[PDB]
Amino acid sequence: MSGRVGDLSPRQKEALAKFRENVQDVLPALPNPDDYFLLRWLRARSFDLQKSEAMLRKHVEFRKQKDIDNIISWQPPEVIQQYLSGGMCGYDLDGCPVWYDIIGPLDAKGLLFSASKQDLLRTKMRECELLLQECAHQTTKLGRKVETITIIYDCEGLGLKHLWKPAVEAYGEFLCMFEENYPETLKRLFVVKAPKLFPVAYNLIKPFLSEDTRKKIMVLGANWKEVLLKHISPDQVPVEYGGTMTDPDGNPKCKSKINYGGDIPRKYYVRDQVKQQYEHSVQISRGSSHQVEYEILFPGCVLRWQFMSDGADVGFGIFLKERQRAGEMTEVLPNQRYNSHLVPEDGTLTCSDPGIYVLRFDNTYSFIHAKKVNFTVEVLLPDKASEEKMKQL
Ligand SMILES: CCCCCCCCCCCCCCCC(=O)O
Repeated sequence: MSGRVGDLSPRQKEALAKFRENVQDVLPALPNPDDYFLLRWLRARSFDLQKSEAMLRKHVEFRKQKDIDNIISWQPPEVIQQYLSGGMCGYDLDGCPVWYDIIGPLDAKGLLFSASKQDLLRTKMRECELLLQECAHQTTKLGRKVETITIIYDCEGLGLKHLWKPAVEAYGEFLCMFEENYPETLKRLFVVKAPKLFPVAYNLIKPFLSEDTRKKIMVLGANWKEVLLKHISPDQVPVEYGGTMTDPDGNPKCKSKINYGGDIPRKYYVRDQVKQQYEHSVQISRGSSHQVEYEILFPGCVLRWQFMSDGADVGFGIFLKERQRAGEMTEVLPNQRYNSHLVPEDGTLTCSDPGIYVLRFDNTYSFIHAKKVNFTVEVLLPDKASEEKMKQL
């Protein structure tokens, strides 16, 4: 059996009936606690009554604290409405709403510098409620239950700038929220136009995804447009993605439904940086330097770092190798001075050649003494399975 309405084993039916009795006290506060609704929670925890109940009660508490009942009427900040990419557009062959995620032109720094992380997360919650509401409308129009969504995840333009830690963490917060509050809602997710950086980028959010979500992700190759047309009718897919749908004015991208992001104009900023902490701190003497070592053995790794200096700029460069002078080592990222005391510095480097990498903070050119440098560095690894897919497609 599949644990779905109309296909329950006697044990699952008994569990469903018991589950309803056990959570009776919170059902009135729910929009429509039918059997489909309850079974999403049971399936998400393999019909373990205790875990399923804990999951649903936590969701109920979440709805209360986030005022989900009124979130659709809540209007997100102007900068978010204008620049947060993505959009609901069309229905798949089964009648399920399709959601488009446009990663490339998303300006995470711009959004985080112009709005609170709370409003960003709330906007995402709202999109989820808008999608569920669309499912409810499709259920009425099609005369049958529609409760899942199809996602087209456009990774064209995915680059190193998207690995910026604060953005990834915020996104991770959304994903955990989605996994805990909208179980059994994702039907299928098509990753299209995934670039070379995909395996590393995916490995960053993979920890936030449930096994059920991971199994629904399909990384598509060169024939992605044809694959989409096997699940979605051509008139329901924008011209931009291989279909025939366009905006009334003839735009192939259907911008009336899909937001394509873009960099946020400086006039919207309310800050030039987000609050930041570092895992390490060193005091560098005048005319001296400090070396930080990381062994990179696996190819395809990416070094990601963030650092700030106190009161004065500092030099920074990355080398490949015991304490050697910069000149004795191989220069991978040319040493340069950064005003990391004015604006926090962050960066990434793709590590092609394995070896011992040395990030070197340089103060050899200065008399300013005891410069305090705060930094955080990580070696980002590629998701093995994803690496293999990139070789196939
Ligand atoms: C419903 C959401 C499912 C999640 C699907 C994730 C598919 C892989 C996404 C990799 C994204 C790369 C990281 C981008 C981080 C950012 O937003 O800046």
